[PDB]
Amino acid sequence: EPTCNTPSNRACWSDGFDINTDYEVSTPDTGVTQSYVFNLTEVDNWMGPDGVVKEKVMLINGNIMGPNIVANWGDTVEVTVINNLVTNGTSIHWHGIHQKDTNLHDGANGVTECPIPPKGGQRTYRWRARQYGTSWYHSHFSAQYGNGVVGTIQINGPASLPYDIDLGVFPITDYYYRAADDLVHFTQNNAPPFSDNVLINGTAVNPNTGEGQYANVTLTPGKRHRLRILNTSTENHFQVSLVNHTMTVIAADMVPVNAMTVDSLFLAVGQRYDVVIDASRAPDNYWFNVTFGGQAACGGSLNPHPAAIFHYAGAPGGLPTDEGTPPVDHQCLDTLDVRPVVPRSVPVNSFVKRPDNTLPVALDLTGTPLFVWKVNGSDINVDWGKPIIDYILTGNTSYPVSDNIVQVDAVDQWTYWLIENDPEGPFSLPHPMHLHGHDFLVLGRSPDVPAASQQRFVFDPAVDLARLNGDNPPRRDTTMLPAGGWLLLAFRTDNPGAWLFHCHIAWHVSGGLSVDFLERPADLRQRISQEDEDDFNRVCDEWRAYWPTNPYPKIDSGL
Ligand SMILES: *[C@@H]1O[C@H](CO)[C@@H](O[C@@H]2O[C@H](CO)[C@@H](O[C@@H]3O[C@H](CO[C@H]4O[C@H](CO[C@@H]5O[C@H](CO)[C@@H](O)[C@H](O)[C@@H]5O)[C@@H](O)[C@H](O[C@H]5O[C@H](CO)[C@@H](O)[C@H](O)[C@@H]5O)[C@@H]4O)[C@@H](O)[C@H](O[C@H]4O[C@H](CO)[C@@H](O)[C@H](O)[C@@H]4O)[C@@H]3O)[C@H](O)[C@H]2NC(C)=O)[C@H](O)[C@H]1NC(C)=O
Ligand SMILES: *[C@@H]1O[C@H](CO)[C@@H](O[C@@H]2O[C@H](CO)[C@@H](O[C@@H]3O[C@H](CO)[C@@H](O)[C@H](O[C@H]4O[C@H](CO)[C@@H](O)[C@H](O)[C@@H]4O[C@H]4O[C@H](CO)[C@@H](O)[C@H](O)[C@@H]4O)[C@@H]3O)[C@H](O)[C@H]2NC(C)=O)[C@H](O)[C@H]1NC(C)=O
Ligand SMILES: *[C@@H]1O[C@H](CO)[C@@H](O[C@@H]2O[C@H](CO)[C@@H](O[C@@H]3O[C@H](CO)[C@@H](O)[C@H](O)[C@@H]3O)[C@H](O)[C@H]2NC(C)=O)[C@H](O)[C@H]1NC(C)=O
Ligand SMILES: *[C@@H]1O[C@H](CO)[C@@H](O[C@@H]2O[C@H](CO)[C@@H](O)[C@H](O)[C@H]2NC(C)=O)[C@H](O)[C@H]1NC(C)=O
Ligand SMILES: *[C@@H]1O[C@H](CO)[C@@H](O[C@@H]2O[C@H](CO)[C@@H](O)[C@H](O)[C@H]2NC(C)=O)[C@H](O)[C@H]1NC(C)=O
Ligand SMILES: *[C@@H]1O[C@H](CO)[C@@H](O)[C@H](O)[C@H]1NC(C)=O
Ligand SMILES: *[C@@H]1O[C@H](CO)[C@@H](O)[C@H](O)[C@H]1NC(C)=O
Ligand SMILES: [Cl-]
Ligand SMILES: [Cu+2]
Ligand SMILES: [Cu+2]
Ligand SMILES: [Cu+2]
Ligand SMILES: [Cu+2]
Repeated sequence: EPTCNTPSNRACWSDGFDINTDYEVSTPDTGVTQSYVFNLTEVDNWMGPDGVVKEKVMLINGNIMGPNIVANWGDTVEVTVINNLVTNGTSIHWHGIHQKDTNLHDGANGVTECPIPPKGGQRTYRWRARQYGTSWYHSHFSAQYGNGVVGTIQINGPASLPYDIDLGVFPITDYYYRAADDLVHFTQNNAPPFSDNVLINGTAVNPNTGEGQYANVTLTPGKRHRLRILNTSTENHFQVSLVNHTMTVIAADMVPVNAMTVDSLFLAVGQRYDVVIDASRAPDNYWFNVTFGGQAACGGSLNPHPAAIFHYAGAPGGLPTDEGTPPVDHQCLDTLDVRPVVPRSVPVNSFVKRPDNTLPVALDLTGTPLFVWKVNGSDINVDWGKPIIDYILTGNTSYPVSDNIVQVDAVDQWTYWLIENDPEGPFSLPHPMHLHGHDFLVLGRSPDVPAASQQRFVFDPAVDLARLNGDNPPRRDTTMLPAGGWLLLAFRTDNPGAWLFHCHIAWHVSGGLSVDFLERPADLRQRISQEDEDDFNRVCDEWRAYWPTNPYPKIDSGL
């Protein structure tokens, strides 16, 4: 753990480990393990934080969110998940945790494991904390995490800027009264709805009844505070800001970045931002605002002004008085100005669009249901009863077309992927793309234009090769795919396994927007221990025995 990490020197951690250490290839071994136990229950007619009683929710240990995972850079995190839901199977994915050589602990049901059966099923996840920062976890059993199976992850380590207080996690999520399975069914033939409310750190005031309450953050006058903001929504994409205050980003997702002071921030579904706010203003109460932009192209809420209160220690304690000015419209796009502390460099002068490096996203309105998302001609649909890893363990290469298997044999090399966002269809929407097992490099994207303008673009070397940047570009696990445009990413094949690459909007991945990167399959088998294998077969045997008795059918892709 830490020894030299002080308020005025956060760059220091322990001998041989600091903010400049390449955390991707060097990990401190503390020999320490942090354990947790997740009890999943299905609660009917549960009263929410704003006053409304939801029809049904799924909770980890009876709370709106699971427990905050907390550990030090280099420790081992272990979580026993006991599934006490009535019918649903379940899987907990650790969003942001690359799972280096531990693919079978990724929590991607139908891909790296069968779901943990209901009514008592259990399985223990175990992974090493090889990266420090802020992340989160959630179910991957369809849109289940929309009912409550979600929580945060805080792995301590160095920082690119000194600060006095670490305020901790600050999850911002959209909140719907209807249940995930109902919304999934609804979104298969209807446009997605606005969120009934937006929760800031678990709470919110009902805009109709006045019930509920504002999240209350207390700043220590004169001190610099670290705030870890996350967006754990199923659809809503946010914009945040603090009246009369700026924010200095020091981390994008779980990647530390050079200090970048901003006025507001756009956070896509699944993104995080570690910021340092300085209590240098007059003691008072200020509004922390959540606003939307991009003309509803990436979300909207029925609560016109979701917000929290930042109270200065010592000032009166009422509601803030200054409503402030609306932040700039970020047009459903994240900033590409972030520069990671630990650099990366990849050539882009030699890129060339090809069928095997291009992933065309399309919306198919000709079949059933109405809204079906496809990538390279197919809507993904995994088999909960026979994940891809089972094929790997049985020398079976007959992968069904539905699994959208994109095999990458390259050994520890940079791979380039151009994702095209339905440039030829009726209409295109912004899509937050996310990759399991790695942090990709955002080499570039189509020109920034209003998200609703419906302008289209198609990669054109004559103009775009000049727009690409491979000189330490933003590195992270989630970034925005411009509406009607394209996006060029890159990730190094340093981690054998089956990795999902999907859109994090629940409604979409559910509808099929996803592929499965089968990375270095030949090296994969040799690296799966007898234990992960046996337990894999164990959980799969229990799930296969259960399924036939399930009273419900699988309605979507299962992801
Ligand atoms: C994991 O665990 C989950 C929790 O139990 C579980 O979810 C439940 O799944 C079951 C089965 O899939 C669901 O029940 C089915 O729901 C079907 C759809 O009903 C809902 O939508 C109706 C219309 O909504 C849309 O409307 C637009 C237009 O406006 C259309 O374009 C769109 O296509 C949709 O039609 C709506 O009328 C329903 O309202 C009722 O239910 C809701 C939710 O319970 C409630 O709030 C309302 O007040 C009202 O009671 C729903 O919103 C429905 O078609 C099914 O019924 C048909 O099929 C059965 C069997 O085939 C047949 O007997 C019937 O006669 C009928 O033909 C059925 O009711 C249930 O809603 C889910 N519960 C929740 C809370 O999410 C998961 O299934 C489980 N996962 C797995 C894999 O096990
Ligand atoms: C950050 O979050 C906080 C907390 O949620 C936000 O604070 C709220 O801010 C809104 C203002 O947008 C405020 O609502 C007003 O309350 C007044 C109470 O009397 C109303 O008079 C006022 O109504 C007018 O504005 C509405 C638009 O919001 C119109 O729909 C309505 O028709 C009214 O319009 C009149 O005035 C305009 C110009 O002034 C004129 O053109 C029209 O013809 C008409 O005459 C609002 O309802 C809440 O009271 C605030 N909540 C609290 C507890 O303070 C804050 O806005 C957020 N800040 C940012 C930057 O997002
Ligand atoms: C948000 O949380 C903060 C932190 O607890 C709350 O601040 C506290 O507010 C109360 C009053 O609202 C303060 O107490 C008051 O102090 C005055 C001065 O001594 C006294 O005259 C009053 O009778 C009362 O005791 C308290 O000091 C203050 N805490 C600090 C250290 O700032 C705030 O009220 C919360 N806001 C909301 C909307 O709930
Ligand atoms: C998308 O699917 C197409 C099949 O239609 C794949 O394209 C083929 O790729 C192989 C290997 O590079 C080539 O030999 C064929 O000539 C390609 N066919 C076409 C359409 O020209 C493509 O690889 C898939 N893309 C991804 C990344 O999965
Ligand atoms: C490889 O995996 C496939 C799954 O895609 C297996 O195919 C199934 O085999 C059973 C027979 O035991 C049939 O009842 C199913 O209908 C088959 N489904 C498909 C998709 O064909 C296959 O048996 C496995 N065997 C290999 C190739 O090793
Ligand atoms: C989970 O919690 C519920 C109630 O909170 C309890 O009934 C059940 O026995 C618990 N399951 C386990 C094994 O923890
Ligand atoms: C979020 O809420 C928890 C308890 O509900 C609190 O301990 C934490 O400090 C809050 N986050 C911040 C930084 O306000
Ligand atoms: Cl991930
Ligand atoms: Cu995620
Ligand atoms: Cu993930
Ligand atoms: Cu999407
Ligand atoms: Cu995922």
